[PDB]
Amino acid sequence: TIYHAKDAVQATKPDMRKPRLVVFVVGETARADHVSFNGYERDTFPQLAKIDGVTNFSNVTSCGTSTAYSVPCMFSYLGADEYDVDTAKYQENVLDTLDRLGVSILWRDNNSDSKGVMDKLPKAQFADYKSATNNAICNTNPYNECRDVGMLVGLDDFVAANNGKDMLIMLHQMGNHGPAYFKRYDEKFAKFTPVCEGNELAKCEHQSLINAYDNALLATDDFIAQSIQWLQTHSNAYDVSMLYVSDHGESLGENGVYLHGMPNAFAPKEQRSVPAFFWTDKQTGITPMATDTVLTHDAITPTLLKLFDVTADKVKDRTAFIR
Ligand SMILES: [Au+]
Repeated sequence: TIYHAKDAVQATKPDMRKPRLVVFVVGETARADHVSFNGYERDTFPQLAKIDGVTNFSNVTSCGTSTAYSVPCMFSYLGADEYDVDTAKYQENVLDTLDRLGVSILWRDNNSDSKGVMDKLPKAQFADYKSATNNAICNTNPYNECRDVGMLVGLDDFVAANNGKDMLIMLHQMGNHGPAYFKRYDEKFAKFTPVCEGNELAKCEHQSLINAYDNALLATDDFIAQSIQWLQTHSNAYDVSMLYVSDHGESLGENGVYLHGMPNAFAPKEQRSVPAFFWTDKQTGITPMATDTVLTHDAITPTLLKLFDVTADKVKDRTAFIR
């Protein structure tokens, strides 16, 4: 292991102040420009719109254009300019640090896996929610695909087992993963019709492709809202907050490009312009940065440290999503 934050210290501890409980939704394939709050023509986040204390960040650029590249970068100490995907798994990352400091780290995954981020931590702290052995919400559609909201079931059990400790829960979404956007949401979210249902996306009618994509965002709006509602059930005992950031965007036919994964050197803007949301309860004292702050995935690690009152010199200078 190559360390970067052996100096990290937690300035206040959960025996001397309210324990802190944070959900970090690690999003998938969502584009900033399809978010209502960023000026999109459709109301793709109706439920998040009803919740007080949500900040939408309108200028966030991902570290890369794929899950394998972006996800380790989101938790890295090195920042986009120095990040090396090929050695990321041997670097101390922000979850390693928080775990060393006693913060209970949980990682539930309805996407693939943590792309190496959790590899140094006990395997019991990672749970596969793509399978009904863990996920109780899979038989709600014709494909029997486990839904992101199932990652919230049994979270009370985890909180009860970590009573009084600081907790950081990562929920790795299936989200808007393509090509089969139409599979990504239950029928209650099929608001925009007709929808593309083919694997050759260039052969779908463009509007029908957009419709499937936007319906998948409605299901993610629901999942994020439900995550906040779950946190709210613990707000008297815990200082609760929710961070959402997508791993990358998506091309939807611009210049004949589909899906993602374009190398950064020529990646179109749509693959790197991602949404970010931050919610916190009024008791926590956490203050969001300005909604239009120029931000990147580099802001994630200092945000997670600040949420737990941790300082590490490697990122002391670094802009976060919060003050
Ligand atoms: Au991804």
